[PDB]
Amino acid sequence: HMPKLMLALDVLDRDRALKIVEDVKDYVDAIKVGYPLVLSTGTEIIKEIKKLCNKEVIADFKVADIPATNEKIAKITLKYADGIIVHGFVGEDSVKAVQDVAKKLNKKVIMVTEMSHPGAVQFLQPIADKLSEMAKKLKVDAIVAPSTRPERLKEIKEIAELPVITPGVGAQGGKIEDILNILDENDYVIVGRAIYQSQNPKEEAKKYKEMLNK
Amino acid sequence: HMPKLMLALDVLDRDRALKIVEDVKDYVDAIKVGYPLVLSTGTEIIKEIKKLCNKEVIADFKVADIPATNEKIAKITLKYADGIIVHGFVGEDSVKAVQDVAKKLNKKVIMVTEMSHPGAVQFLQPIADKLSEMAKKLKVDAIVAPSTRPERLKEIKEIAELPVITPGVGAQGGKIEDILNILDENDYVIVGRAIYQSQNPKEEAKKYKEMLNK
Ligand SMILES: O=c1cc(O)n([C@@H]2O[C@H](COP(=O)(O)O)[C@@H](O)[C@H]2O)c(=O)[nH]1
Ligand SMILES: O=c1cc(O)n([C@@H]2O[C@H](COP(=O)(O)O)[C@@H](O)[C@H]2O)c(=O)[nH]1
Repeated sequence: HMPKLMLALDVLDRDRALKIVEDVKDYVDAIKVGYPLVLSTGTEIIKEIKKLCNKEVIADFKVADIPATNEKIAKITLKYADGIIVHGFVGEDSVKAVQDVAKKLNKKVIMVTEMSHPGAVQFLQPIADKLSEMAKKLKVDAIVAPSTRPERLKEIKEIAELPVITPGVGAQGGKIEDILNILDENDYVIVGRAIYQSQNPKEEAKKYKEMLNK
Repeated sequence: HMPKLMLALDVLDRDRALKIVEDVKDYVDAIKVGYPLVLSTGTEIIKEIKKLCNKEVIADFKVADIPATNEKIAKITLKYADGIIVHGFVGEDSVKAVQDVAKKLNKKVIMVTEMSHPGAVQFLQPIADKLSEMAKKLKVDAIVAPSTRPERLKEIKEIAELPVITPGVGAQGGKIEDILNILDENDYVIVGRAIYQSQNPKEEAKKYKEMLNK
């Protein structure tokens, strides 16, 4: 009944990736696999990860193209993954193209709203409330909203009325204690580098999991 | 001294992809390879295509993440590809992270401005002039701007003062005659489905190449 922990597995080597998954599996609740890993290893890594930890695996592919292309990417991705992350800024039709594929396969679609890095302020932040409204309109499964700006995370979550997965804790300077009050059992805190760059990923994953006790 | 032709190779099979490339190589000036093909075949298809047609190969990966992740994606992609397409909407720092990688490797970075599909009007269009100003500021190699809206294509090109690659002709309803007067020899017209879904891609590539005679 606490917020959950999602590992952002952005390593570049299959062996290192599988090793980290094995090490952290008792403490992580889902694995987020992105293009840094997938372009290095191929989509086959997704099924391998899943068989190793028996947890949900989300493909963070930041899908951001026209509907026809989004549909192709979604079909390939969701053969292997349990869900897929899509950008909202490219427009409603592009999001729906991914949703249509995910609905037929019973898979999750997660939409990016405001992002966590400084550049997000330039274009994403001024329309992030409207992205949040769109996520609510489209009934996506969850949204991505930023740990680095707790006030915005709260605001975005309350507009969307959807579960969040939230990145920014650790390497990007976000701190668990500053967002813990905002999150519930249906949310995930995303942690990448703070876990995968450590000499003892098991211990760090355990530390982060226990930090989510609220 | 005419606008050039860039094939959008969004097929899902390696055999079909290589066959199309072989058939159209005398008429196309560059090949754009995206995630539909790469997630299906792996990044290795990029070197294969390059050896097959001896043309520039651009990875249309719509790079749209935080700087650290963008950097990882760029490094992997540009081992193989001659250039990479990045979104501007994620912010200046994210674009620069890709540029920094490409500068070291002497590769091209192409930034998306306004997109060609209806959904682009929702969030991209209202800030596309600012994206164009940012592309100029950042001195990227080219921008993507839409064939489907000739007046916007003209406006965007004149703000950026950069070469464009422009999609939308054919499947999306754009017509060469409507943009030809806007383009010069440093620009590329992107054509995908109208060429790759035809029973005779060679003939269609020829037709499209001849249509660029201006
Ligand atoms: O706004 C966002 C959206 C993301 O998906 N991410 C992703 O979340 C992860 C964060 O990892 P890290 O803890 O190493 O900063 C990365 O995979 C990154 O691409 C992010 O950092 N900010
Ligand atoms: O605004 C844009 C930007 C793109 O990269 N594209 C890409 O250009 C290509 C267009 O192909 P087609 O001619 O089959 O519509 C696709 O690969 C698509 O993802 C686009 O259509 N519109």
